[PDB]
Amino acid sequence: QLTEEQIAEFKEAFSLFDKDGDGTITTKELGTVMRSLGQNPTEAELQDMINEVDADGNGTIDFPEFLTMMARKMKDTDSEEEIREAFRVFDKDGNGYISAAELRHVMTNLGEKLTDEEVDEMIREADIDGDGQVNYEEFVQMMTA
Amino acid sequence: EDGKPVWAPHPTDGFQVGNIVDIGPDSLTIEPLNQKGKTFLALINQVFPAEEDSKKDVEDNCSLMYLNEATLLHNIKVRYSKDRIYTYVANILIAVNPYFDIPKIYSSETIKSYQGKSLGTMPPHVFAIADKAFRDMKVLKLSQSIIVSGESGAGKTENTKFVLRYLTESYGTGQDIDDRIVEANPLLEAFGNAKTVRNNNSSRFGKFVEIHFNEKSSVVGGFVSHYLLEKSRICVQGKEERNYHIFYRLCAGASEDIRERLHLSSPDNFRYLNRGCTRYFANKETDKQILQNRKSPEYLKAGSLKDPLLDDHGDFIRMCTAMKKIGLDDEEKLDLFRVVAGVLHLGNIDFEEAGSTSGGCNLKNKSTQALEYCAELLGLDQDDLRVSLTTRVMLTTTVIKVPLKVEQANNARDALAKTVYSHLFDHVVNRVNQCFPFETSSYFIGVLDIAGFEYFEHNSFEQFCINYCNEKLQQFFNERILKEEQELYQKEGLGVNEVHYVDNQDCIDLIEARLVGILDILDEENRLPQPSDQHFTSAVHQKHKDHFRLSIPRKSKLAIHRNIRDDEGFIIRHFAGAVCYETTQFVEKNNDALHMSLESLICESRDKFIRELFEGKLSFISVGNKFKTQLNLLLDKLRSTGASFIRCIKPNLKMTSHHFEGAQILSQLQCSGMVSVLDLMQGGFPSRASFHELYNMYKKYMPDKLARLDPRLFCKALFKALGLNEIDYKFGLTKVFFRPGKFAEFDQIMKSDPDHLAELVKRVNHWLICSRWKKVQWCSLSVIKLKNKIKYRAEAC
Repeated sequence: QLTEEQIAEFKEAFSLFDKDGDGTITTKELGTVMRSLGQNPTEAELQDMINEVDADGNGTIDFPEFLTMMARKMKDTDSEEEIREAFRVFDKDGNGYISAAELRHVMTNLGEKLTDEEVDEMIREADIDGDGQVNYEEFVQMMTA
Repeated sequence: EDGKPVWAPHPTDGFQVGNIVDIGPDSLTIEPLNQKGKTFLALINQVFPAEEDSKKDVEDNCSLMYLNEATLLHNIKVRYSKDRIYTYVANILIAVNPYFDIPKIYSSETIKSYQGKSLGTMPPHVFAIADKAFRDMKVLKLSQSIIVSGESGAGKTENTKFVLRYLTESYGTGQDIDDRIVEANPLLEAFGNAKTVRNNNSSRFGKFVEIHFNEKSSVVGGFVSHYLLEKSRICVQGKEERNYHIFYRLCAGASEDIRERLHLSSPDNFRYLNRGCTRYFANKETDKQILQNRKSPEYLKAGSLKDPLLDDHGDFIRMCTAMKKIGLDDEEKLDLFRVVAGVLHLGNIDFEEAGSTSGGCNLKNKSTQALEYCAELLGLDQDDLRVSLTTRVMLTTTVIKVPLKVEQANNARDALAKTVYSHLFDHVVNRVNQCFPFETSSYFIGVLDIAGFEYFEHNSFEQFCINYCNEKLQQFFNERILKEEQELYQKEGLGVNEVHYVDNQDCIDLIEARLVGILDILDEENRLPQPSDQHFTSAVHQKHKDHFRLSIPRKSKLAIHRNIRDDEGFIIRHFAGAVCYETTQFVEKNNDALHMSLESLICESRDKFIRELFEGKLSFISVGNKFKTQLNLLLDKLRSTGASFIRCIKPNLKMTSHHFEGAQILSQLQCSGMVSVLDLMQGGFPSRASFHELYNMYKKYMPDKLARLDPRLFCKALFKALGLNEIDYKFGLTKVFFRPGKFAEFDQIMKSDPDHLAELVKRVNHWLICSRWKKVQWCSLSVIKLKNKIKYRAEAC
């Protein structure tokens, strides 16, 4: 299961899944977020895990169903490998650092609207060591907090 | 606040706009906005706060900044000229009859548009309730009920037909049961529907048309059940009222080859018709078709009754067309007229006092030929019927005959008419249910339709049982509303909170409690050797001397009620206010005396159709208990099912299109229990707005940086910036919830100093960058955890 502080951070992330604001998502909505962030599932497989969690019979994923849709008992190092795989979606050139240009590409693909001055403002707060780029150590202190 | 508009009590419109220019301890000096210089006085409880933008309407009434009955009345005034007749108040649908057919709303393309769509996201319509009730049947694993109230002409017939249309189109694949109720509607317009002081065509029974669903989700059958009937109306009526409509439509529509077989005569002759109104409903064309011998002196003097739809001569034809369609032949149709005519020739039998010989009563000599023409309609012997209407048969084990008193024989003769017609209406309903037998039973979606809170200037015993039935339904109404709100707060993640509930159990205990209740004293008065109505009235204020739900008539502000003497009536406060009832004839209308000597004679009839109607201890039985016992068989059935409350509004007295009367609509908001439920919701969070609603309202007042954000983060940043109190303002899952008057307080914070607001947005700018980082970081970790779920699941395949 998930902790209360882990549910709170996924609750704000669910607004990027549910952009319409009705509190519930379909396969037209949960498909378009996966494909916008580089992952292409097949419709049959994402239907099968919807038919696990949805008890309503309607095929529409609300927030408590979305929580049990990504939950599973995993081992200790499996967890750390998921955080590292997330870092690698932000890093486009694969150098182990996230620049302003690389952070801007994830923002625009998720639909966040922001200026070039705001992108430089974001990187600057996340950076701790003063190089102006976010290494894995600085990425986890921003995530965690 | 000062300067802010409030609603003002205007007699012709209910409420209008207005301002407060002076004030006192109990009163407010109200100056109208449109009529300046008219400056009247109004009390603290008669004024209500109004919203800043009054030119806008809302589909959902929880989106109002001030939720009250004056802003609800203005919401259904604006929606009436936009032709939006359906209005969403939580789990309550408010439907207003327009008396005209609106385009495309009843369309089959519209029906399949609503199908399976989420709730609240589609415009309000009656098909959005029927689709919800199918989904909160199969998912819930429980049966459902649609509750339809309102007065006649409010669209309660038409709303029922749209429910049965949606179930045999959207989910039922075949089964043509929907219009078999509609096709045999004139049978229930004759047998069950009567005429009351404020309604020309009123249903006087609890119609429970149920639709059976199997486990495979198909319509397997329907069934029509009936509850309640006005036992008194059968034999004695009020001023200007009628009996049931089959006792006028058979008189008006009968031919002379039928009149010779039933021995029918004009209504003036018959005691169960001459007490009230004898006039027929008709139009100019059918007034020419009514025969001279069917006309009463009152008909000659005052003519036909005017109604745009009712025709007692022509609807008897459309009744006999419907008996041919449903399943009745002409011989069986004639046997449903022999029982009705036998009731008419029973009421003219009188009873004098016996000549000292053995005590008791005897029949009058003027009632001799009247008994001969009645006993062949009942299939009994005239010498055995005379004994049975005068004696109490018992045994000493020989079998003796002990005569009854004169008043007990008048009550026993009318008890036979309140037993034969009671089992005749139960035979009509059972015959109709045998014209469409259900295949099987499992789950069910039914429609309960009954008359609303109906009352007149002087109220009778018939209206006492209607308002007592609506008080018990008002208890279950508020019980279902509180349960919906408690599982809304949990669903939005707000959790449990304290809310105050209003009780009406003290009004129920007043009317029906054992030994001390009003119906319990009434049934005891029948047992006394000399019943009285002055002793009944004084006994009510004997046992209930205190309480607020009951006062003397002279305590009333109304002059008409102040003319009633202390022993002639009482005032009982109900959910719809203080209703006076007179006590004259109350005990007489309650008293029924069907005893062994007569109950075991009508069952023993030589006629076969009569024995089919009827399928020591207790003597006089318990008459005031049958009204409580039959109602408890429906209230616990309503507690065992889900509920879908559809309140029906009549907009004007004439019943004509495009007319709004706010002195008649507001009286139905306070007589529907709607205002009571809005009082309940002030205890909770009555005002709630989605994130997309608050984004469209307040983005223009915000800085361009904050405006760029998505609706949920826009509202989250705005709530954090302002620093709002946690017990007054609550951040939900799809909506922001507010305490009373705090959505209004919120709207004034946004309209206050732009520089101050800009500085508070500057102070939350670090948190907002950190929130916008964690939003895209935990969303990318969400896609990776759903990638790890697809692999984990496919590892066990």
